[PDB]
Amino acid sequence: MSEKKQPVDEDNWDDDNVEDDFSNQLRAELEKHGYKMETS
Amino acid sequence: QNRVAEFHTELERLPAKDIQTNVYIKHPVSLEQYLMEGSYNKVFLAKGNIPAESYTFFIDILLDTIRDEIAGCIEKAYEKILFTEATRILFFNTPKKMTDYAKKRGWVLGPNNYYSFASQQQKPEDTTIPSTELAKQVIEYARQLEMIV
Amino acid sequence: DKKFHGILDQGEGVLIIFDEPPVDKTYEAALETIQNMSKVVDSLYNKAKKLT
Amino acid sequence: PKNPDLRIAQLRFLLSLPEHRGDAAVRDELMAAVRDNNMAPYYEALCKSLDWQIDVDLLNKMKKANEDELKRLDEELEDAEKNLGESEIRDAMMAKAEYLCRIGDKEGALTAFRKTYDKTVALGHRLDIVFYLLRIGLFYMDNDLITRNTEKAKSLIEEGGDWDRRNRLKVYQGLYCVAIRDFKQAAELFLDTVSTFTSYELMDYKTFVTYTVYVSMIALERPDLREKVIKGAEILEVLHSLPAVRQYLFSLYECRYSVFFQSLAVVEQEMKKDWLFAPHYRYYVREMRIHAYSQLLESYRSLTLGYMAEAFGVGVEFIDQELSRFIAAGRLHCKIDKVNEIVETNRPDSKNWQYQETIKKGDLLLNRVQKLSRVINM
Amino acid sequence: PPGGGEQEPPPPPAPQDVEMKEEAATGGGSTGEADGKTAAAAAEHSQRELDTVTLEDIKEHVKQLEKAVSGKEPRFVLRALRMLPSTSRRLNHYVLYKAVQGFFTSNNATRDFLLPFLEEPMDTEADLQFRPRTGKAASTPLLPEVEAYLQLLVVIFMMNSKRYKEAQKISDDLMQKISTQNRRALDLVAAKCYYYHARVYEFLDKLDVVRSFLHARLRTATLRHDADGQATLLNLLLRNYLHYSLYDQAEKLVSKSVFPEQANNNEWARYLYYTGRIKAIQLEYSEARRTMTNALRKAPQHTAVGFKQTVHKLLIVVELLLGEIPDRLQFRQPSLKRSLMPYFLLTQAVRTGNLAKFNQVLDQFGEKFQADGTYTLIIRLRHNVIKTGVRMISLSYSRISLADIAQKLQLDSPEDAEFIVAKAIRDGVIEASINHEKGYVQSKEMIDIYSTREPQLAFHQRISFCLDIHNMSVKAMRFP
Amino acid sequence: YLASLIRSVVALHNLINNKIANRDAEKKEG
Repeated sequence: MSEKKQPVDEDNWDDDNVEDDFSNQLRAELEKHGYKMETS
Repeated sequence: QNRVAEFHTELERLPAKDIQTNVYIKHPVSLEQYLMEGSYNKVFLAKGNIPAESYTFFIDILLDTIRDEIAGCIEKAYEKILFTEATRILFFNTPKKMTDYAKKRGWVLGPNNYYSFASQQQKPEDTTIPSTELAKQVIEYARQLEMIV
Repeated sequence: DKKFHGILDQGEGVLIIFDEPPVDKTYEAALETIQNMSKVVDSLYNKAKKLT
Repeated sequence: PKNPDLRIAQLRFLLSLPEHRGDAAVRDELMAAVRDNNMAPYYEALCKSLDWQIDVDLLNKMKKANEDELKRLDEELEDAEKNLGESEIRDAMMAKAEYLCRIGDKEGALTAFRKTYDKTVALGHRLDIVFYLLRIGLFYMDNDLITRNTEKAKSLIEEGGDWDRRNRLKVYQGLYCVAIRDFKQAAELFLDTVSTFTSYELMDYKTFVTYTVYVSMIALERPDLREKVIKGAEILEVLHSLPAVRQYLFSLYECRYSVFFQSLAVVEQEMKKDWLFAPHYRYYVREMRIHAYSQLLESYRSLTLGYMAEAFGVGVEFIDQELSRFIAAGRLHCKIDKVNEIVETNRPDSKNWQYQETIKKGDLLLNRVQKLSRVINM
Repeated sequence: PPGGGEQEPPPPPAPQDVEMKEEAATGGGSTGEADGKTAAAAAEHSQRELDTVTLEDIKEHVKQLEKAVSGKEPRFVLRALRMLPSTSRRLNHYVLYKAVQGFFTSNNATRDFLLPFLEEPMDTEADLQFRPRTGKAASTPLLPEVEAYLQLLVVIFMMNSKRYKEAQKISDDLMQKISTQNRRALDLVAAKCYYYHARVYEFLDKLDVVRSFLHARLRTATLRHDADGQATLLNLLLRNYLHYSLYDQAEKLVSKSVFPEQANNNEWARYLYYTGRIKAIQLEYSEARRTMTNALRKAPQHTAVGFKQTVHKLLIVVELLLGEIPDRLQFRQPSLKRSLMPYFLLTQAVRTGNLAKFNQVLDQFGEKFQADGTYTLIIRLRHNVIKTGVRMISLSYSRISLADIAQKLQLDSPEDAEFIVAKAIRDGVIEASINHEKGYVQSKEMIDIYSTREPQLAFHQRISFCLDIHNMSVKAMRFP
Repeated sequence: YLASLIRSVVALHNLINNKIANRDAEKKEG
């Protein structure tokens, strides 16, 4: 049923739920997340 | 004159003159972009730059309908300030504009202290008010169960 | 560990004791019928797709 | 052979993507590759590792001699002796097929597999071929091989023979760990842990215990986690050996959160040396942190985050920025606060949770009967 | 000819048989319901209309030589069916000519003699009572007349042959359609002609003459009564004015014809697409994004069609004009690969506080924005670049100081950050309040009377909708 | 949610059961 408005139209397998929440925030999770303790 | 919905639908008939050239049209759409985010002061600092003719008979109205809106925000429950806040927020170390908003608005200078009262209402409630119309709605429930066979 | 009906505060250092309503049995069995109603409509649309 | 074979696929990955991890993996792989006459599948690895070395021609005449020794064996066998099925032609021609998994690439092995599957009637020998496809499909992580032969295992084979399927109960959910099903299916059927002989069908036991205990604390927190992994007995033997894993468990259950993160950072760093690794490392830690936050914000309705400044770790602003990302994430049902500095929570009630479910299930079925009423009646 | 000429006998004869029996069963059954049971909505009218969209456009484009569709024009060149002997003699002509065209080569029109082979169909004692037969079997050769795609001197033959049909269409409207009401067919006949008549007036000068006709055409529709007539002609009239890049939208704001009231699940889905774009350009974002959501979830039943990807295209923009965004590329296509990369990377820069990337990818992907017709995002989404974070903060925090939100929005000034918060609460972005006594910005109160007072104001619609399903079930029940 | 849904779905059964019995008796009349 053409409606005359058509004409144009784990690899990343569940990626966008992870990516919309956290993007690139030092994902090794140790260098700041586990290494706060030099401040105290 | 606050036709902001009529403003953006007016901009459809301009194909590419807004970006390439045409500072006559580029200046009010840069002006409306300054009204977008938070930037009141860039409007009033671009006041001293019109590349066109004087535009003064519109921008006197345009800024007056800005001033009363911020006045409409400060005529709420924000109780008391001094003239220096009316210098910072509104504008203008002393002209007769402090006389202008003493007579148009309230803002009586007390012991070096302004006064703006509480514009908050009482909110009269009963919350059993729809007792008639809820009794109406259940009637056409059974009226549409029976009677139409 | 649900040995208790309570809650704590750190802003006041305060233990508070309350109760709960057991009368969820209406609303529990309410939406479980929707699961039965979901399956029949999936069955009917399958029957209606089989023949016009 | 194929019985310790999955250690190779670890050293393929561990050498490749961390180039800094390239000291001792190459030292015991290339000597292991010139062992066992491994000749076909390492040319890709020889492109990514060190350049070239001419023992290739020396092992090519060795791989041709063992090919020709078995070539003249089974052509004379098929031309003289004429009993077939699971007979001498069968196990000689699978010895070609075992040769092409042990030495060759998959292509000669798979066409020998699909030829020898069409010949046999004993389903145990049929299922052993399907055991061989599932393992070589686990080497090269071919997602189209594994969807076929698992359906061969469930439907087409296992209506008969019994208790060799528990080998596949370790495999169906080992494939769920390499997918994103790190949540419930993998924890459900790793729960039967009584298969200990470190075989090809039971590839390792002590790492299998670490695998079934990492995935377990996401399926269930306290709908009785403690019976299956804490009150469980044979699981408790082998985690009494491993000191860090039991410390990683009891930090979560006995609610010591400061030592819990010291264990959790070791787990994430130890997670890095895995070959089914791509969905783990970003997704595991971020789920376990909000896992521990949900039970900590439970039992309280007024927490000051200065109490979380020392009973939790350190870093007042660090808790502040991580709660702010989680509350904005649509999770971690509370409300963080400034200068009062009191994390206030909110939860639904009986009425509020039962209305939020019926408002969604009602609209889904209402939209469903919008379409159904209009498919009929023109 | 030994390669392809020997594969010339297989394409005619089964399309000479089963494609011929299509309109033979359609023309017979439409006549059967036009005579008795004059409420003829439930027939193969609908499925042939679904076929004339889908099947017979790709069943044949050319007239399919060795006389499959080439024979259709000398077959139907001689149609009287006037009296009972003139029916039975033409029933013999249905026997003889289909035998000749099944055997030998009849009068092959060479793509330009199709219009004189549309004269004697209109001539040769053709009837007015068989007005479905005239209306369908004239419009159905117009699709080989348009989808030949050569577009040279057949374009004026397009223009002539439609006005041939439309003169019969208007005269049927003037000459009193007794108990058939071809409008159920003539609506999409008026669509299918005016899809390509709009193309013709894109290949030539403007189509406001169509709108002057279509205003009078919408006038005679629904003044009689509506049977899909107001629904089809309104989306046709709305599309040109939306296609013109002139002012054109306050014309649609005052268009008070907003009741098609039923659309068979297909007109209503695209009608909500057009009016969702209209309410988006006059900056009412809340009502727009929910009826754009309603248009996307109503008729998606296709296979990677594109206008579904176009309503999905505009829906993410207005949600970036109010902050939230879901997973978009989870239904990726061989053509969505082209159209996912700008918009997914657009909201990538919106969620972060980066504007240099936002201006870079405007410059990088502005020409793709030219093809989508969405220039206006750069002037109106830079508003929400600063307003997304203050929506995110005020949802996270509960009672915040304005001195700390300045560094959190990295504005480096608390004095104007009052005004950004003032503008967002003015626009109703967040419902929160400000304490202008010592610098507090506190959020709303707890979960309110939502458990008690609200839910009957959702329950009243669900009673009324479900019993109307029970009412529409019972009324349309018994045809025998 | 109980009385408006089920009453509608039961009468929806009477549609398909009639629309089947309509045309399958119609196509077997000839």
